[PDB]
Amino acid sequence: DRKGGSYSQAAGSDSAQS
Amino acid sequence: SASAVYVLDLKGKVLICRNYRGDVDMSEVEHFMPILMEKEEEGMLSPILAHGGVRFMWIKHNNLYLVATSKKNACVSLVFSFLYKVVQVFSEYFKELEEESIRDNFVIIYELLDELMDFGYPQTTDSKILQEYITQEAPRPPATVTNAVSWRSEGIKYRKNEVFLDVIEAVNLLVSANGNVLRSEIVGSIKMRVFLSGMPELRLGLNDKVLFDNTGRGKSKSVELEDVKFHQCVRLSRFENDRTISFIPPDGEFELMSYRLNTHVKPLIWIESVIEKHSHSRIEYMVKAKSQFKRRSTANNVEIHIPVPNDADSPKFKTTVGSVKWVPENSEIVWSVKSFPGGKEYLMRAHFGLPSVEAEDKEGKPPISVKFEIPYFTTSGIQVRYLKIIEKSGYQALPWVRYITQNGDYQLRTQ
Amino acid sequence: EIFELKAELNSDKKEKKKEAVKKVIASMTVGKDVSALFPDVVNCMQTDNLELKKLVYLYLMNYAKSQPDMAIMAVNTFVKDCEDPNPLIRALAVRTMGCIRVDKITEYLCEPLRKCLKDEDPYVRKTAAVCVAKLHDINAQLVEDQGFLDTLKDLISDSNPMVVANAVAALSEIAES
Amino acid sequence: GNIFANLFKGLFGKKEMRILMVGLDAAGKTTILYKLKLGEIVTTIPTIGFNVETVEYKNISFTVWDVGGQDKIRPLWRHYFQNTQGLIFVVDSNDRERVNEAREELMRMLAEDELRDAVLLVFANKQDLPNAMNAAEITDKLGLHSLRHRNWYIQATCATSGDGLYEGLDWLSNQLRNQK
Ligand SMILES: Nc1nc2c(ncn2[C@@H]2O[C@H](COP(=O)(O)OP(=O)(O)OP(=O)(O)O)[C@@H](O)[C@H]2O)c(=O)[nH]1
Ligand SMILES: [Mg+2]
Repeated sequence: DRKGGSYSQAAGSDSAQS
Repeated sequence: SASAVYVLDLKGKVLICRNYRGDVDMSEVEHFMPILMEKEEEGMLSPILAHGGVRFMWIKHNNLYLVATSKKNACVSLVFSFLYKVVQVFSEYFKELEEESIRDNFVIIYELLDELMDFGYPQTTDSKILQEYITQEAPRPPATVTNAVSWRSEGIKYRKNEVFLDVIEAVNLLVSANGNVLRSEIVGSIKMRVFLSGMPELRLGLNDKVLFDNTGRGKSKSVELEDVKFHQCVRLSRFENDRTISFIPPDGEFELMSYRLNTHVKPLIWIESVIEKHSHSRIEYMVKAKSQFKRRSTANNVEIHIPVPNDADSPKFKTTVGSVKWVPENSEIVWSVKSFPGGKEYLMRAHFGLPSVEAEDKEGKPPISVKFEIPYFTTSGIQVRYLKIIEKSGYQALPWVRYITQNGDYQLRTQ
Repeated sequence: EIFELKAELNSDKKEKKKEAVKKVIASMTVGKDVSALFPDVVNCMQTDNLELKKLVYLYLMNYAKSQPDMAIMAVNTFVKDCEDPNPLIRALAVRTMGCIRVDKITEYLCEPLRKCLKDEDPYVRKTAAVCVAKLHDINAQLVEDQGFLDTLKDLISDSNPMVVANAVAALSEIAES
Repeated sequence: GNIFANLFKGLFGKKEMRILMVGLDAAGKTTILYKLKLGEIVTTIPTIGFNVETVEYKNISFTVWDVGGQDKIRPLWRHYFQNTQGLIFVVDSNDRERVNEAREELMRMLAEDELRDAVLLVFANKQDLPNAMNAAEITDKLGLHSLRHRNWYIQATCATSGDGLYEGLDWLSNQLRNQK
């Protein structure tokens, strides 16, 4: 863990915008 | 249009100088120190000095003044940018900013200064490029600088493609002594530590209010940043055309975007201070802090600095939660809290004596500021949509990012 | 001290020459008038080491105005270095040529400036533009005689966009002056 | 003290020696140096400064410092005379007008107390045209036989051909090296 907010996985783009 | 840029010391001795144009004699640096002393003593001291017809702009560094003498009316903003770039390059190459490293890496320092700018025109500004061409422990110049893509060095190979993002939030609240907050601005910071193989072209996507309105999805929580500044690698053409954040990420940690917009929400911490100071008899510190943030968020390492009297002594603290320590150097009491859960209410009651002899002159009323930092909290509600990582070879990236909320200019005017 | 430094500089040991150069730079950086040793360092100038060449060029630039008469023994070295295959060496030589405030020194460097005007390296092109701008600032009549205005104008209409920007800045400075 | 390391170094060759390049401008100094070091006649511009090079022959690295014959470079030979073990003079047998100037310069240079341990090394340059003198007429005109306490040898070398360089190098090695 790490203070200041744990790292989270990020997507590649908005899948709902086509 | 600075004639020459030099690095000085606190005693007036120049740590290092590098002439670029030669239109100003090197002996003018000696008169800079007396001029600075006179200006400080007379209140006329300014970063842009002027020795007759030659201006010696100086910037206060960690240990020395970065004096950049100039002769004509050159670009002052350009000179400041060059000085900032030089400071950043020195910080990257040298981990310490003091006289110890100035006299320890002079052999490489001279080469770096020569390569940085010539004839008053800066030429090299990439710290990685400078390290790939100038080292303290030479080959031909890299082709990345000659090529257009100077923010992503080609040929980088990594075992894994991991990017460490950081959603840094700065909450600045200017609360007047009357209880009304005047300056309430929140500045975002999208800094990513990209460490992958090659030079992937980042395709940034977030829940922006402008982007949602353009795409017709302007109905959810979209962050409308008043000021958004792209990084060096960010392509401004795509952003101007359709807000397309397409750019080559740098090799390492860099700030791609930095949101900056006003805040119209209630403060995360509501602090009520009481000054029950007797007339040279005793002092009362009725400090009450209310956490206006969500209860699910905890403020780690909360340090609410309450300025105590300059001549106050023998203080007694009557608080409920959080350690209170009076720092003689700081001349104030800091309400240190390890973890501050949202909605927490801390009450403090200070009591200390005062000297019998009255003070000769007043000391002013510095504002009270807190050092709260609660991560994993997105007050602005801006959610990143996706990060378009595109590679010609083709690889599966696993980027990571963390949202950190801290207290910036959260200063409350004293009563 | 001075005699020992001169003896070390007059030796055939590369490590000793490097140590003497470092000591001279430290004395020069510390505030020691090392201009009297410039003629001694003139002989120990043509060196294969890139670090030594940079230090020698810096000393010559800092000892050029002090000893303009003694600076006449560096034209051959500059001419030889102007054809160095390494782009960094060529850029350093171009920077040193324009940094020498010698009235009779820039006259012999006109041919190297013309040769380096068409440098293919964008860094080389930027260095050539900077040297041309420095020569024009030092001698506007010399720059006009050399006819670098035509080359400078066509520089913006070339590749190496950073080199194009450097040439544009040089042309603006020439027109500004 | 022990000299075992010195003997081991000298068993396979340790002596290097030194050499200097003197003569009038356009007298084959640069071309002669290029032929000695590389082996080809490479065109060179005027010797504004100086040319420094090292030649390894017979296990001896004889460094050569080319010196121009220009008016502004003629008085600069005094600086190059320091830390120099050998000296080579380049004459122009086809330049009758410049012959007197070269002789005067050689007499002035040889009249220096510092330049006393260096043996005479005169090369008959421009030995490709009929106007070039022989190895005795040039020496007689320059008065090489009047140099008391000077070991000078007359050698004629053609810049285009390069003949005589090996003989001159062998003579210089014999004069300098007094070993087997
Ligand atoms: N082609 C040719 N040139 C010769 C010959 N002998 C002497 N030279 C001269 O040697 C010169 C070579 O020029 P450089 O390489 O610069 O050497 P240098 O004679 O010392 O001239 P500087 O460097 O200017 O002092 C030519 O200009 C010729 O005039 C010869 O036999 N053939
Ligand atoms: Mg020559």
